[PDB]
Amino acid sequence: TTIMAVQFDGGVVLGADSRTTTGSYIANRVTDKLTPIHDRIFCCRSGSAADTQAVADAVTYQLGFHSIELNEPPLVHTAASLFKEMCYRYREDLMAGIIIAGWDPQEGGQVYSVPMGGMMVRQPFAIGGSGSSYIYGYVDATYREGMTKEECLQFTANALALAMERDGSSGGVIRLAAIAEPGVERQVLLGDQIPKFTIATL
Amino acid sequence: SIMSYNGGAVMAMKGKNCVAIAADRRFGIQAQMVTTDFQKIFPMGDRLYIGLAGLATDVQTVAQRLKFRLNLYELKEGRQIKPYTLMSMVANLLYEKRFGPYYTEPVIAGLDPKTFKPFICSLDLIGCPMVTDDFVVSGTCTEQMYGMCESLWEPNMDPEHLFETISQAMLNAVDRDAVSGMGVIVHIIEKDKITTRTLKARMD
Amino acid sequence: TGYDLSASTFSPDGRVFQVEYAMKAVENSSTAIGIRCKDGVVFGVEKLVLSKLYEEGSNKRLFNVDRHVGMAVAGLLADARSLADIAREEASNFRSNFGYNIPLKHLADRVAMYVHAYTLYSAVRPFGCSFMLGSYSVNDGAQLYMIDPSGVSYGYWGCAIGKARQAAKTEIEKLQMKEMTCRDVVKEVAKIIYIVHDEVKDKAFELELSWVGEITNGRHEIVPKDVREEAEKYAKESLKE
Amino acid sequence: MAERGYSFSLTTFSPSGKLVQIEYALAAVAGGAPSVGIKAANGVVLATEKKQKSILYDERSVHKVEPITKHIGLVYSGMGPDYRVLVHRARKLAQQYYLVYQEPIPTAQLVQRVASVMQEYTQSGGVRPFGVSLLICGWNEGRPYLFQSDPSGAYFAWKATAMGKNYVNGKTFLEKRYNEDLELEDAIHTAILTLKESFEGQMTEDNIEVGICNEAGFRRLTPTEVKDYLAAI
Amino acid sequence: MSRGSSAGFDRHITIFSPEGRLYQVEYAFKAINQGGLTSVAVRGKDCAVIVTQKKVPDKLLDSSTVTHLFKITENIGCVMTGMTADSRSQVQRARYEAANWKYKYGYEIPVDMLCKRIADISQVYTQNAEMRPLGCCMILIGIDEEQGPQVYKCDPAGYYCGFKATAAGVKQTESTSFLEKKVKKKFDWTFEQTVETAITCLSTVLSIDFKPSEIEVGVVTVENPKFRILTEAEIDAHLVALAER
Amino acid sequence: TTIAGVVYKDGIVLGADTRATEGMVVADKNCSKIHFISPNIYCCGAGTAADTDMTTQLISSNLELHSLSTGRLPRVVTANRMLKQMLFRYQGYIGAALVLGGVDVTGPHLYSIYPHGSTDKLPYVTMGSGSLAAMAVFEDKFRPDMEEEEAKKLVSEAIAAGIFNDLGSGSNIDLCVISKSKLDFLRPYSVPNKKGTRFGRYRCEKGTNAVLTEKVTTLE
Amino acid sequence: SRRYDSRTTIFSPEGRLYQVEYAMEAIGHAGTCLGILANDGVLLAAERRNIHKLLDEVFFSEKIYKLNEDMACSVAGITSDANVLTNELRLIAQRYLLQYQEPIPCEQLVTALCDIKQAYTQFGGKRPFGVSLLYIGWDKHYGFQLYQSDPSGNYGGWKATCIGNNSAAAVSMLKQDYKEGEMTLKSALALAIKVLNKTMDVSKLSAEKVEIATLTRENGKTVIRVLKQKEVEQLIKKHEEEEAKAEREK
Amino acid sequence: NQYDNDVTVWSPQGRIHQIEYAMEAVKQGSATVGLKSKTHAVLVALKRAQSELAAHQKKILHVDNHIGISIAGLTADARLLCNFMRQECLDSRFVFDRPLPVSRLVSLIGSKTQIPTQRYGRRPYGVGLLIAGYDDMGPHIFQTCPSANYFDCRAMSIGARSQSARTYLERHMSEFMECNLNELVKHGLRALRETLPAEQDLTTKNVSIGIVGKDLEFTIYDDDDVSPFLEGLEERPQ
Repeated sequence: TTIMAVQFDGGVVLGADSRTTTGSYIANRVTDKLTPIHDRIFCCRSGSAADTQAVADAVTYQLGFHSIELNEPPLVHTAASLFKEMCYRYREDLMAGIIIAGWDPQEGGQVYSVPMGGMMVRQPFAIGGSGSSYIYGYVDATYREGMTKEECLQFTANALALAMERDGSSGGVIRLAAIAEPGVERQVLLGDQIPKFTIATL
Repeated sequence: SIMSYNGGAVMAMKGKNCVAIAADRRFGIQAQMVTTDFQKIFPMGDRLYIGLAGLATDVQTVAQRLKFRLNLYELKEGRQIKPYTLMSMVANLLYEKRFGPYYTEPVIAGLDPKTFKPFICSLDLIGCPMVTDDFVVSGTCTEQMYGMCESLWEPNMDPEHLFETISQAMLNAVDRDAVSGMGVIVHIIEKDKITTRTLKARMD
Repeated sequence: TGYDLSASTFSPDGRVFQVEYAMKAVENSSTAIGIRCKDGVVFGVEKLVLSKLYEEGSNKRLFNVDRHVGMAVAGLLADARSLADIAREEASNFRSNFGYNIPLKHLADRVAMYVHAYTLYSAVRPFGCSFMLGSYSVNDGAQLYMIDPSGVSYGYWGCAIGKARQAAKTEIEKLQMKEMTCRDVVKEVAKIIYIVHDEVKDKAFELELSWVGEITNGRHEIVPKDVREEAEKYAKESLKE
Repeated sequence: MAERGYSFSLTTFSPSGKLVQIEYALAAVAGGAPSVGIKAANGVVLATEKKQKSILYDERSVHKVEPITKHIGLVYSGMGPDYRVLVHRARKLAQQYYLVYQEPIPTAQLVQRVASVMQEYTQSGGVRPFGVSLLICGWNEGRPYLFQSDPSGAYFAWKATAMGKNYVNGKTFLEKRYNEDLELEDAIHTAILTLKESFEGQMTEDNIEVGICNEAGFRRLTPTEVKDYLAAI
Repeated sequence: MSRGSSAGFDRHITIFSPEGRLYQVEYAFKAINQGGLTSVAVRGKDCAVIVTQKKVPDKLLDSSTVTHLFKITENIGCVMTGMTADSRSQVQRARYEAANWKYKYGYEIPVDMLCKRIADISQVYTQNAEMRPLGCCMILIGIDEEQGPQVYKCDPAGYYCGFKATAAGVKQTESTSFLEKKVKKKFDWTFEQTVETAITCLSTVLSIDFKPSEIEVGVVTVENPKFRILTEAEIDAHLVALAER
Repeated sequence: TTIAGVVYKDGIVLGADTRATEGMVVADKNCSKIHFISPNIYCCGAGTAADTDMTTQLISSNLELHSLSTGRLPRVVTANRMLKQMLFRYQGYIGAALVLGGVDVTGPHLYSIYPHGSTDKLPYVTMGSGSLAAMAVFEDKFRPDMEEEEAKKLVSEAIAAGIFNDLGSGSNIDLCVISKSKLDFLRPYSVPNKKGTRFGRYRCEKGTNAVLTEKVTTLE
Repeated sequence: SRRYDSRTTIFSPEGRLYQVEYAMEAIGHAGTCLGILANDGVLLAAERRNIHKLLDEVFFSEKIYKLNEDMACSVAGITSDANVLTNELRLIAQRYLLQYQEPIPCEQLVTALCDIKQAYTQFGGKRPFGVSLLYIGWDKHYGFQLYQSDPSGNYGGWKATCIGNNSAAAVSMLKQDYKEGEMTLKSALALAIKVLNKTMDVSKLSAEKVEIATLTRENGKTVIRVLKQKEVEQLIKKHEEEEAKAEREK
Repeated sequence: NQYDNDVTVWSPQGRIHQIEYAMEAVKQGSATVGLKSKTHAVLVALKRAQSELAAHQKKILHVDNHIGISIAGLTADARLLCNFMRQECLDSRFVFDRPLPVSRLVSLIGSKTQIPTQRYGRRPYGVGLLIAGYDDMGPHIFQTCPSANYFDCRAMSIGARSQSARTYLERHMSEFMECNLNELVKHGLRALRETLPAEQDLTTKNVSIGIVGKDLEFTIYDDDDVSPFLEGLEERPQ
């Protein structure tokens, strides 16, 4: 699993691979690891599939009730706080690393990382999963401030492609989501749409 | 390991219009025999029987609790239980202890009331029922019983042929098991009568 | 006969008389007023001095429910203190759960639901107090809410609760609070409190003033002593002609 | 707020030895809409009147005849919300029976369990007895059943009976018209005639609700079939 | 068994009278009218409209907070009649029930199911003697995929039903008679016709010409199933269209 | 055990083998591994058989109650949510893994549910010890929007591969075809395996067994 | 809360429990249940108060309930409370059988149900059960037995007793006519028929208005059976023949 | 009437009669006086004896090293409240290793005593307390009521015939602030003596004195430690 969220001026760009494994067997090669928590809030799930699914369902339920009560669009910080509270209260029982990314009228695009253990930090960009280790240097050397939405999409696609090439638990297709004020735009990169890097030979 | 603590073997077979249930009689602790007339088959009706193999204490506990529930059911419903309903009741009773399981594998043989259609079934220790059409076996010598039954069973057997088949299968299966034997008791359930026989078996 | 002994019993007319009796108890208390302006909310309480032996500031009817929320109460003071504790717990729990300051409307709704929970059973008694909630934030602006013993919560521009609230409402209606600032609203509140107080009926009172707004940077606090003295002087000189 | 309830019984014996709360619940039932049940040779028909006080109501939204299982149906007389509560409890009891025994509950067992619930509400603390009588039909072992459960928790097996307003006149009419070996269609005709005996106004395919139980199971009769039966009557 | 007969505590707690009635429930029904307001709900062929009168006696009251229209979900809206605090508690309960239904079953609650749940809760209040029933009436508004617009009303007695048109409040009898007359003369009702029917029903039962700030209108349509509250401009346009003819 | 399912152009086809083993011995040669949930929803089971039976029965009962209350046809998403929440709150102690398929107002849906409480919504799924052979068949031959007969043939081929390449699978092939207009519970659908015909006869005759005591009770 | 409490478990100024006496009045308003103990068995003879031409045929018996393989009971009073008490009795019998693997003696079962009744009459604030019960059975200790229990929780053993409507007249008749140690089941049935005939004076005796159940021992087994309509008709015919013979001989 | 038997029943006048009856219970007790200077807080209690052969009832209790109370009303209620306050102070010293502020303790007392006044079957605490404490804010005199209301007082008197003591405290409040310990105790003793009839005089048997200050822990002077404070008191002015 490799997940990635990057913040640009108007919003955020989310990305994930689609491989779910039971050992070395790929049980689901078209998995959708980008979960919409609200209209403009998504989450990236890594770790135990059951734990992440249950936590995402519970946070969706709580955030929907909270937004209905307040008659106001929810904050990305509020969704991150709910995820953090649930993941910290049950840190011994859950195995869930979450990335919460979304757009706010009051705060704009926001990326929050909630790793295993239950800490919460806002970042310009976040990467998670077993395949994120292989792309730390790439995102460190490639990220720059002021990137547009298209540049953020290309950056996320490149990093995900490299991680999928190197990581055995990552692969399949690249699912991208761009969230801004107008709405959420989703796309799937597959086949030759995935960025290609030539293998060095001889 | 826990199921082999006391030994035992229960077998049920289907005839044309009859059922047969058989069990060994040995009661023992590990490799020591205590008694040779332990009851493993319990009547659950006029033409309904249950055989229990496994821990002897769990055999007795399950038989008594099943008799409790069956007596309450028959007092309330005002009728005799059907063998499928009894199988469901045993499954519920065993699954209530899913995390504290009884170490018994019940075997149910009987004729459906008002129809007299033969019914046989077996359940695991947590209550998974398995309704077959030929035979069901349970106990420490299930492989020998399976071989004997698969070799000898025939469809639409008369009660005499059914008796001979189940007797030969049980005798030759418990002759090859260390912790089973010390006699065999066979019940043949017909529409009009029930025949109980003890077989001349080895006592070693 | 006997239809007015329990909050779990309706009258033939369709009334819950225990709640009305609690509201009557509220109507016997001294008057506290609150005015919302374009940049904050100002609270003023006519705190009666029942005995000269009491310390100044004793039995204060202004509370800090949260860093940004103030509370002005009227009625039974023990019930008001319990409701202030409930509001404080609600705000603390909201910050613990959702990670940010509770909106004043949401807090008012929660406390109003808690109050309404005491108007349904014979096992409990309706609260004998009514109170106002004031707050200010950059995103939400100035907000002012009032909760009555029945559990009804409404937003207000200017609210008065207590013995003389109709005269206080008449005095407040003469104010163009939508364009005023907290500095002038403090003096206006002091003048209204001095106007509605009954010198013949009540021997003496203290003027308790508090505000929340941009001048306090979104914090609810007691109005500073200088501004309080200026407002009291202005109120006294306005009473004189 | 306090979630505790009253721990003392609201139904108590009188100096004459009568539970007057049960009698008042029976009066509430007797003030309800007429309901008729007829056990035929090959099935049971449950019939009732549902005339809304206005044409603004949606006749197709609330059903007085309700299925409990695939083979058991319900109809009531008295207070509608109480009937809803009892329908929910009866469905839950039938599903529990199926979970335990893996066979559909017999009509008698479900009637006994519902009557036990009604007795519990007649004796427990801080509650009033239900203000409904239930007409329960079912098909078990190739045989139809018709039962009536009263607010007190007592149940009776009936060939034909009536509840609600003018239920004594309906009972006399059923005594005059009922006979054994009756076919299901004749039973439906007799039930509709029993409803007509006390019906005020014009009876259409929406003013009444009919449910039938037979070997195929229990089902509500659609308004088109009710219209056909009314035209045939 | 005689009319108006009383025995024991049947006037004080929810126990049966000799006639078989529950007087506390009727008293809660009167508590509904104690509020003094009236609301009207009308169902169209592709829409559903709720209109209630908005009374703000004093200018010191922030008018944006005096609302009797609430949204339970994105697609379900309600209008409350009766006691305000009871209405708010019932609205909170309905919101919780809808959210829990979505969490547990994976799809949005139907309007009929929500009305049934609220009616069940109010019935529980009618059967137990330790608590007061709520003196409020709830009318639910929503769009069903199979059946279309839905209008459901539940009362303190535990009774609920679907309606082509319904009313609640002080003048609910006159409004129901007017809606009976309108529905009997059946003709095609578009969204505009349904809104005008509800508005004119309220105006004729209150016998007052309406201003855009004196009423409150919420609608759901098949094209836009989301529940929305009309602004003063749209209400003014509807009122002008009504007044020209 | 080999259980498989596909989504075809108009519904769901479920498949299973009918062999149940206890260790390395075949206990049942005709075992029904496709479980009724609702008239439009069925389920294939793997794992602890008693856990699967009880979980499917409980969810079927709850769905029946839900459909009785609502008066509508049950949704596959409701069954999936109920199953996954119940499995998750037991933290995998209920070792039931399920292939859930059905057709509702939204169309045909297929789910795979795991004992810890994680679900996947896929156009084709496999489960059991023979799941990899059936998955190979699917990945080799599956195409979207197949016809009913083509889907039945594909599921039968997958189950046959599981039967003939896994020691835990065998016997017959059972198919459940679900569409918005009909439901087809084909048991058995194929019989690729049969007992060999006898080459001789065994000795089993009357009087062969010696009897010590005999008691006969006449039932009136 | 205090205002609405009825105080069902408090003493009266004369030391009486009013709710218990009112439940006993309810018993007195119920149908007649009769029990006679003979040498070779014991019988129950209840009056069918549920009579109507539109009523369906009863499954086993309207008022006689089998408690276990060796006992049966008859109830007078509130029917649903009787259902609760019979379910509890069956539960107690099954619990004893589970614990000891022997059928419960009759007096122990009666004592358990009476303990439940007394617990309801002492605490809880609930109304008492308005049921009186007649118990018949056989056990290895005392053979055939007949017991009667009250809503107060008081029980006692009897040779012949009656509860329900016109129970005092039936008790007087049994006192006059019961012969201790000489009763057979046939003479007991004749006495039961004559007592039911005299007590049910408003309605002439017929097999459709009475239910009769007997308890006998048949080769080490207890047989609890309900008399068929023809058998009760023959009993009534014999009673009428004897009455006509007495009329002629007087 | 019908409104004076339950604490959960409002009256048509907006009053709860059970609370007023508990206030009467407080008014039934013997008079005690609390007063404070800039550096000390003093409680002087007029003890009462059931008989000539009975010891005078305790009226001043130890709560903590910086807090003491004087009681008036139901003695068992007073002991319950004192135990609650002692537990609260011990918890404060255990968790924060600092003395609990007096105002926060009084707030806790009010919160605890408000609950029984709103629940069916409970009754108000029929005791009124005068609390003397010293903390970072200096000396404090507090008065609690069965109505769960509490007051911050410069001086206060509760119990029977406390109106005369309150009048004397009103007269001499202007000079209470600058008095030293002996002068403050003499002022309190004169205020307490104002509650006594002419034929009765303050003696070492019926006077209890509790003092807390900046450098002085809370101490109770009962029988022979009272004589230095009694010495110097002039005769009753009549």
